[PDB]
Amino acid sequence: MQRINALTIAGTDPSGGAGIQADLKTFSALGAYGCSVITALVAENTCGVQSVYRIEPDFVAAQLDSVFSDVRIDTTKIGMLAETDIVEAVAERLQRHHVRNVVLDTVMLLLSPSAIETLRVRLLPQVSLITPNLPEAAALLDAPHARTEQEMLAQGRALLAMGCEAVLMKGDWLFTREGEQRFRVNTKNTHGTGCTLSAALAALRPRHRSWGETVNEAKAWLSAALAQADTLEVGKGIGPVHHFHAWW
Amino acid sequence: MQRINALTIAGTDPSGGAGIQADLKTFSALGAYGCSVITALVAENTCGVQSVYRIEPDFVAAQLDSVFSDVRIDTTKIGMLAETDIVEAVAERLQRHHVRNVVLDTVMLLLSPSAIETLRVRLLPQVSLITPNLPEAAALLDAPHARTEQEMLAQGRALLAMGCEAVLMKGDWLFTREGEQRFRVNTKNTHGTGCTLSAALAALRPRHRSWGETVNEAKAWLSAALAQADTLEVGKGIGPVHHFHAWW
Repeated sequence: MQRINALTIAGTDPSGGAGIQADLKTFSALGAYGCSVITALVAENTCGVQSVYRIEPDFVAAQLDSVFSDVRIDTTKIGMLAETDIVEAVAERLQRHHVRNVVLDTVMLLLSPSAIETLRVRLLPQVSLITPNLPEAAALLDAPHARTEQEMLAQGRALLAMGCEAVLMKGDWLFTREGEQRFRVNTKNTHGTGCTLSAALAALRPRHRSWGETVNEAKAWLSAALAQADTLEVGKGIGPVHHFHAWW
Repeated sequence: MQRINALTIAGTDPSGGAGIQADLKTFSALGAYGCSVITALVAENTCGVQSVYRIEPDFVAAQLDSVFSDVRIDTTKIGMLAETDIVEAVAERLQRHHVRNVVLDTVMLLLSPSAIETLRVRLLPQVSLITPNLPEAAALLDAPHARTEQEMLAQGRALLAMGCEAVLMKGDWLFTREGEQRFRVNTKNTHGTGCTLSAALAALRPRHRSWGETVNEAKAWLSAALAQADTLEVGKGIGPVHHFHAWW
């Protein structure tokens, strides 16, 4: 297989189940060399977040430069952005280096109205695939939570018009200019699922013909990771999936 | 195989070849769930270091607490410590949680005389295995660079007396209370070799009877990683080894 370098721009999880830790494990497990720009540090746990430590947007930019000025990046996954200046810094470097295959996860359960505003205007026109759930989609569109399937489909299409090449609305429906495509969990250890799925979609995209195929393989792989989550021995709270279920 | 959780306490490398990025990949490639406490951030490259961003020792401690208060750690690798307060914070948590199988790499090419002083007094008595090269060993002992084999053996033994359970002097000689044991590179892409070897020794220790056996398997694995370093496509400078040579 051809060599693919994948980059993750996100926050950290010391317990190793989410954040760039999860992104990097996923890249690794799916045959991609991993790079990582840290946007924020967090003392995180399997029992929750203890505290967040912010990083100067300027150093995030410096990190972005160290990577893009030296390593060819074939796919990129974006997680926690934290604030307006970070969003701007990321969007700016993405544009400058013509970064393709950008998968944007929607970590905003939080971001200021200013940060969100910047995200939709500066970042969205640069993402290949965005992966929000219902609450996040409404927030990105500043619209009411989708009540029915039609409203949900309308939001998916609205996000495309905003610049996204594709949208994966998590209930799952995949949106593309072409049309829509429709897509269980038996474990409580689901910590980092969101980070992992978006990382998987990023790592696998270059190995497929379309988003439909990569979305299909990504979900199959994730289900397998969740199906092995209980065999791990980490934490007293909600454990992480098992990224290396296929290896050990 | 029994589940083993490995922790790395070190700095970062956005280009993914060294730091916790390398430690985490190595843990993953060797069958261990990885955790990571970040001691310092650095805009690093395959062409060198662009800049260093320091983290408050208090947040390093907070990170240590998020991990030790929730995840059972079976092995630990220590890299960049940066300053006195970080060294102290790490030593203190190591002692409090009776952390075993501590592999201490010697990242000091730099540390203030105060930091080094704190390291030998507070940290050394807690490490299972230290892995310095000649220049680093002399610095830790505040002694002249070893001129001959005898002087080198003397330094190894001196470091044991200082509290280290074992010493791996990289020229390689392994030192233990029992005695000594003696242990090529055909690639230019050696970025992160030091981080990788110490991470490998940490991840493999629990799967072996003694340090001699784990040192033997760790080196075999590393040589294989270096022998595949050229098949990767990252950077314009000195590339990293291929941590996943055995998988893809």
